[PDB]
Amino acid sequence: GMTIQDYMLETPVRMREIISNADSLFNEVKRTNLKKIIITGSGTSYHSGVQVQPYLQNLLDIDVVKMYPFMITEDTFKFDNENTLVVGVSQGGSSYSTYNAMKLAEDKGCKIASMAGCKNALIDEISDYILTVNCGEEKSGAKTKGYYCTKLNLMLLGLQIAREKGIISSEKYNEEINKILDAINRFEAVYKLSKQWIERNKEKLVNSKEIRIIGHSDIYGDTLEAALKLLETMRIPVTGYEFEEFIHGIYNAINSDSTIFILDTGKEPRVTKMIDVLSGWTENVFAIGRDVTENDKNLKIDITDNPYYQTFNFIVPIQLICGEIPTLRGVDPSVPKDTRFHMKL
Amino acid sequence: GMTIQDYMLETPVRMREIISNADSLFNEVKRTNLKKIIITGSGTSYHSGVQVQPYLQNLLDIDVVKMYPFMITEDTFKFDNENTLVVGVSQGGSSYSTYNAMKLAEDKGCKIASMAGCKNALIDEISDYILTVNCGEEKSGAKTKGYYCTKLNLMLLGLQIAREKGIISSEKYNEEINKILDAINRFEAVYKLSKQWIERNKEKLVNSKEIRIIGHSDIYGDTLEAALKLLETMRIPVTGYEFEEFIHGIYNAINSDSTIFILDTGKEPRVTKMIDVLSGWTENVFAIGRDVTENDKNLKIDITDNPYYQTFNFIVPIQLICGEIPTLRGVDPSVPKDTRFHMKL
Amino acid sequence: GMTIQDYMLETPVRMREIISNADSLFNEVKRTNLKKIIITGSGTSYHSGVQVQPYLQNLLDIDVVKMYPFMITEDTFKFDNENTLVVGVSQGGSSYSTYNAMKLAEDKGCKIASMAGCKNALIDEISDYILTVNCGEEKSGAKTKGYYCTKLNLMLLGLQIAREKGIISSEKYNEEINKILDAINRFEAVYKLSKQWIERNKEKLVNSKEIRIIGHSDIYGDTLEAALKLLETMRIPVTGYEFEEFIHGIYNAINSDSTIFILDTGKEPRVTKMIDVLSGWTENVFAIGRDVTENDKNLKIDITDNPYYQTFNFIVPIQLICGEIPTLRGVDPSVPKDTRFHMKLGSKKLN
Amino acid sequence: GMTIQDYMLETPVRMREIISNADSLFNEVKRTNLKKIIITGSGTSYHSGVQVQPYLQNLLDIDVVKMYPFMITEDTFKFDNENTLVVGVSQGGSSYSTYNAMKLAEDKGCKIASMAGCKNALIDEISDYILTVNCGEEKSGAKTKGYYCTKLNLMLLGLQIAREKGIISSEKYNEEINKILDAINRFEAVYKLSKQWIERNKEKLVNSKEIRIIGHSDIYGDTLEAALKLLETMRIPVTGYEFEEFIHGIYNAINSDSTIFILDTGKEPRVTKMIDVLSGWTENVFAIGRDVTENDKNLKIDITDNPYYQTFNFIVPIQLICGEIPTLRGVDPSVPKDTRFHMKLGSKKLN
Repeated sequence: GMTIQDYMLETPVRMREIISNADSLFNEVKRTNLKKIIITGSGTSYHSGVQVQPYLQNLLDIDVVKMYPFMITEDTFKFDNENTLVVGVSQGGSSYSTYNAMKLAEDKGCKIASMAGCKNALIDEISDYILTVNCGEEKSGAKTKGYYCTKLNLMLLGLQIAREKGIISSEKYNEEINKILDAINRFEAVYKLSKQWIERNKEKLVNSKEIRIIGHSDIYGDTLEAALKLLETMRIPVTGYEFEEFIHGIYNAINSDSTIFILDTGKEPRVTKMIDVLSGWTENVFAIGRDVTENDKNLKIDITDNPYYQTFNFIVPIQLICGEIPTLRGVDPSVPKDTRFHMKL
Repeated sequence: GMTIQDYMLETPVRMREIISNADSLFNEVKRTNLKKIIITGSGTSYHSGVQVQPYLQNLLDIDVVKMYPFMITEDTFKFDNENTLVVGVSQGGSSYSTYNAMKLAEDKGCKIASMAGCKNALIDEISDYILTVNCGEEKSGAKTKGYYCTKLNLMLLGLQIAREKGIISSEKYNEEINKILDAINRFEAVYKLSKQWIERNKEKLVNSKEIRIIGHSDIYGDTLEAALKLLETMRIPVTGYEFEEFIHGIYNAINSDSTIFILDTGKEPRVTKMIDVLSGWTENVFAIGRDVTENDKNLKIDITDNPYYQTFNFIVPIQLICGEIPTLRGVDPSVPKDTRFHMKL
Repeated sequence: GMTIQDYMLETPVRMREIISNADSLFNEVKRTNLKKIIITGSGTSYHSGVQVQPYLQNLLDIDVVKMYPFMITEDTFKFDNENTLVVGVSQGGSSYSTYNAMKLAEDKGCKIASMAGCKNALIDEISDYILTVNCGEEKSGAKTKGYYCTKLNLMLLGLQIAREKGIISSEKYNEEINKILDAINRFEAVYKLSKQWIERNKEKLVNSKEIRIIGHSDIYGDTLEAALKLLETMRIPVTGYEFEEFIHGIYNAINSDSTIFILDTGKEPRVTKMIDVLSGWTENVFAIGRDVTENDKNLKIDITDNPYYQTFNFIVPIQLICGEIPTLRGVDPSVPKDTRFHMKLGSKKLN
Repeated sequence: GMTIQDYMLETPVRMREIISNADSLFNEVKRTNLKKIIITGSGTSYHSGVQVQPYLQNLLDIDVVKMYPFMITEDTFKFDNENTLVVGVSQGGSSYSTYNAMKLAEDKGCKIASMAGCKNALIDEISDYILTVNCGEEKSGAKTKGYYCTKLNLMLLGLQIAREKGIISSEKYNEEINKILDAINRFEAVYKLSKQWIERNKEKLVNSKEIRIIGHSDIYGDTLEAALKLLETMRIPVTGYEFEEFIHGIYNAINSDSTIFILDTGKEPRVTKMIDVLSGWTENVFAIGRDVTENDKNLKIDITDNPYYQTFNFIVPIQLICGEIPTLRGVDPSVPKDTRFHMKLGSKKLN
């Protein structure tokens, strides 16, 4: 069967085709009168909204919010709703959580868009703008390709609107696309170095008992996604945290059996002190970034320095762990623990 | 020294005095011209905003949002900011994360309020409205009292504004205060039943290896807080989840060593099926609520049925676990792992 | 069968209830016109007045004085006493001494208030304001809970008057309630440390022959109360003294069989020298406080710096001694020596 | 020293590169005026045309035909051929047969395009459009990568023309690229399952005496290519047949020493009966497809239902046999029998 690795390796070409299809895909939605955007989805789809919302709030002149579908209630839609676009994100396209939140928004007068990873998605039937993430089929439970492609599609929605409404010129739009292409171009080199790093640290990774990931606020969504994917495939406790929030009590639970991944974006001068203190408690601290100290446990990757587009390179190493290490712990990472779990609920 | 239990047991009288002081405390802030409220704080303070924001969005006619301090950037303050009230929440009153977010809001023209648990808090120096949570000193790392008192203070801010602006009449304000008092009045009975339940399940609780808490969206903030406090005191992996989000992949990591607390608010008809499926994988599933099946592992507590004010009773059992069980696992739950951790960072 | 320890442990719950009921209980009395307050009662009731009078004198704008009932006479009321409130304090509510003093006060035109620990108290009969101390029943001859709840009740009276009359703002009232709550919340922690200290010093305490307690003026009433409760339960000579007064001759009677408890509030720089001099005469010196030296005999407890609210914690250790040590000396400390002593003497004439 | 397997495994990366470079590569040719397309080449190049011609005929509005170079003559161009594009296909880029056919076409006024697997190909010399198949060098006599990348290149030509001329929308172009990408992404998974199937059937495969492949018409070009590559590497008789044509007399030559590979696309309801009849004559029947019966001899691979894009997966197993089994039969399958065969015969006259 197709593997997580297969899907990661085709991600660059899918992203380039998505960029090429953007003028056609967003030609209608860019022309709407918008005063607010709400991005909503469950699990990995929620993470794409968490990750890209800061970029969009920086780019656009309207409020851009992300919300779990459970947070969407009638109280979310008290004000003007005619100029609110609700973007429902679901790669499989049939999550009832997301469908239900979109249906409530529709009943309240909102404009509705869908971002599913297939044509004829369930969520498309209640959508005004079918903004398909054209990443192709991904028949693995641990989606990787789809995550990257969905974040990209959300950014292109922003750029397309920004250019149409005059926020950015045609040239600035092109400059940003070029920066995105620069990030995509680094994917395979990051993948290769990650594979080598995983091999060097194979024994400790295979013995992982519980994992925590510490990231910068600029990659908070990716930090949550890395955690969820490790949880689903390693099948042990895994949680993602922003650096400052980790300082607020999480250190209390660290012991010699703890594994910690530090996603170092270079914006936090206390990272070295954190690595030291944690290394005093566990031997399983691994740092990932452009300027980490080179030693066996660390992965030095030349990630684009743009704080937004680094999202297209940073968690590749963690996603490769999900594809490689579970197979050494008696698990096929693309098949869930219980295929009938959803049917049972 | 003072214990978590000591602080929980005085929570009712502190809440009643807070209610009594509200007309005086909120007399100035209720008179401001407000178009938006942002509640921000770290860790437990963030959880009070997560928990109460739905109540406030239901009550008021303006947008009410909660945000981690790391999410607050210059892009948060693009629009009109003169009518935006930023409420910085910090029980100790000196968290730099929260102070920094408030300072950025102040520099951008926002109205600033503080909700600290002491007079002369660091955050009060940059505040226009010092809205002290008058809960008294709490010299434990695992705050309980302060959490309840802060959520209460946030609700009273809402009621005080609502009444002044004509959203609710004087009588409706009184009706809501009465409902809050009804919730406070149930605290000791919930505490007593919780203590008995903990004693009955002592062996399994003491042997906890990793815990997950599953809650309803109406108690999502409390679900996160229960998780953080167990983490800090039990010193093992602990994560809180909303029910629907748990269905999106978290079940994959459940095994025979997993402990699961289900906070059953009675609004989810699939809870019984969830308990069954999980019970098939682990013997450590404990359900808490008004109508749970009575058996040794479950705690049936007559929580107020109001979906907002249930916040004053629901997690008492979990907070009592934090006070009692760590002492059987070689830990003083009021003292952190490393008293010098913050000084080291 | 409730013990002294049971009643001590109940005290924080009752105190919090009293605080929550204060707006109701004091709603009428706070509205009266007052130019003087006299607090009067016998024994432990007297001590509650001794202890809280300073707080009240500091808080209010009218003279607040405390007096033994035998001191109350027609000469106490020579000029206009229409604005004088006599607060009679009696936990059982039927002390004739106290009843008689109140009765004379009202004859001279004073307003009368009662603070009994039961409903339908004899003293309520002649009272304009029934300011019941709602601490519940206390079937112990050695009252503890009732002492704390009566001191609290007196403080609340002050606070309620102060707010009504404008001496303090509503927020200042709230702040003071919260400080009192901060003292009440330390009670259990102090009790636990007290129990460990007693166990560590068990032998010397069981062997007690005669005791003296030396306190700071801020806790003079509590010093007198601690001494009376030890006397009643240990059944040996026990006397309490303020620090300065002890210097005025009491040292002459100290010998190697003397036991001394020093309640060190941290405001007296001569305490170290006092301890050193006395420790040269007796091995039975026990210091209690926030910053006491490391010695098995000393009890380090972290009590508020507030000179008034420390009253809710300081003597907990001594009351615990009253509950625990007499049981090792052939006494049930909750039962007096002679249950018919008052009957044998007879009562004084009820006016 | 790159093997057939190395070149097969490189194929998805090269195909994705070609797809991303399509807008650049086909930008000029898509703009020409075309009324007919003739695709011509020898051997594997011929097969690429046989395989993709149906797709192209379905996609475009002009006749698309494929022809062996020997079939191209002056009679091929009797009327106005200004709008006829001859696409010469040659991976090495120097087949005289192909070069000569292109040369005559242009003499009659046709537009000329080349599809060589190297830069500066002999055939590029007379080409108006150098539509290089950018698959990289393939130093194997048994080409695999180049076959897949040439078929893709031909499909892209079609898609690029179709979009430019308005037959398909921009989104429809994008959708078709994504379907092709969906086939390309299954290549590795199919390779892995193929390798296991070969290992399981190793003995029968090593003992192969003569082989016939039976395919559906949708994969007729791939059936012919599979047969030629087995012939070149296994060095025994090998012939490929469409299903219906096999029924027209080929069954007469089947005996117990015959090996038969059935490429089952799921569109032929008689396949089960075919397998049953043939399995009665030989134990060497191997069926390959999405819904094949459970037998060690069968290879179940989940290939798209799309009759055109399945071409990127179906013959992977057969090419893998070409790389692996000849090594167990004394042959390096990447080196021909006689490296100087073409030299010994000589070339035909280059026009």
